[PDB]
Amino acid sequence: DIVMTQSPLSLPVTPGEPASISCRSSQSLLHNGYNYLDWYLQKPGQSPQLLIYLGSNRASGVPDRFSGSGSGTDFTLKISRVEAEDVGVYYCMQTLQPFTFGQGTRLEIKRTVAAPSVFIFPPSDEQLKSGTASVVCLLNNFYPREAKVQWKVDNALQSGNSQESVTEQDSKDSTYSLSSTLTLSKADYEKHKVYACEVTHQGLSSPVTKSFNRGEC
Amino acid sequence: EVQLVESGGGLVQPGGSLRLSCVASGFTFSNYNMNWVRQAPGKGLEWLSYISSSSGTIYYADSVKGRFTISRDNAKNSMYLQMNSLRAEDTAVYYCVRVEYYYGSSGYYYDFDSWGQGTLVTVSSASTKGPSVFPLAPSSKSTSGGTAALGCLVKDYFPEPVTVSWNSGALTSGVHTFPAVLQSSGLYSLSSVVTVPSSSLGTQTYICNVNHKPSNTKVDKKVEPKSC
Repeated sequence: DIVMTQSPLSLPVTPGEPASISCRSSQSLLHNGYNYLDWYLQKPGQSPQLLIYLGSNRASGVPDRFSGSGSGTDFTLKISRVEAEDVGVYYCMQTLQPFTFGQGTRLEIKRTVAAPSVFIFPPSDEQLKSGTASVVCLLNNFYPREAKVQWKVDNALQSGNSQESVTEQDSKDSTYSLSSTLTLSKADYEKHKVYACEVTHQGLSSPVTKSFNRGEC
Repeated sequence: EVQLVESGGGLVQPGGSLRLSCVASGFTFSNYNMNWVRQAPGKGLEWLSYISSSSGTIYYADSVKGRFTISRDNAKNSMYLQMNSLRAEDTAVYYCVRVEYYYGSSGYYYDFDSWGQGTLVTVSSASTKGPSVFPLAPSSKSTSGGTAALGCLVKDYFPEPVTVSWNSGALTSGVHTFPAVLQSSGLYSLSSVVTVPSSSLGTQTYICNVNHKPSNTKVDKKVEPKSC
């Protein structure tokens, strides 16, 4: 199939300021003066809606802020003035060989940098009785999404034994939240002493570390 | 109003088969081209197949070509997607989409103007299993000025989804329920945390309500504060 490439994948925009999204095609979509490329927007919890058709034509009821341009293999969706209701994933869709969506660009609210409040939860005694241990690192209400969580046990760099999960941008605070769960067997958990997750973010002066000692509490 | 309703989703193992159905209401289904579109967890929309009103024109994406079959019955206002040779990457929500074809002043164009709520298809060898709910107790490690952090660990369940609430829906501010992760065991796991005033740890009892309909499992676990 024809390959669609969008950039970037996440686009923080300050409300009231312009924004543009690029869409690249593996082959030319121009044919008899028409560019067979459409732009869709999927708002949070809503169905996708038609924004632009045939490259540069606004669908019925689409505000003047939205505009499309480009030709052949390079196309651009531009928003002259970004409103708060424009957040969501923007897709470009090729219609020369129906159909192919792009990866999608998530338009997100740009705000002031925030500091993640880091917490850590030892494995519950109910879980230890089942032969497994899970330690949960929690990064609450930070910005931007970029954050590095490294699990250190006895000052040793763990790898391939943790999983990460990030929430959607909050509707009111426009912030994110991250969860890191370190899963270990009870035997491996009862063989080490100090457990900690090292958080790295731009909202922090230096890598903040939260730790706990096995057995306590 | 236009209403598309997908059904037939559920569980299947790699190499297996399952048939999806979409019923259309609120419009003359026989005069409309239709689409199947899916969206895998944490991925963008992917078009799958197209069928004209008369079934005389059918398109397939290369990712599903030879494995999926689209068809429709205009008398029953319905459309189908026969899925064979299913793979783990076919795990997605499958959407029924109406394809409107306007012929305006600026040129002819499609409009995917109606999407159903979708049906979930999971392709895996794992068996249906209820989750184990473990507490994330407030303790010395939960440090904040006047507030505490507590949550629940919903671990080792299959398939998606689960619903999590706190105090049967009373506690809604500060609640964060994270998207589930797929563990190497084939089971899902997520955590749901909430930040509440630390001066209410003794006052208010906080219970997380975990419901897993596929396994008929319902767990209410109270998060006891740690006095350390």
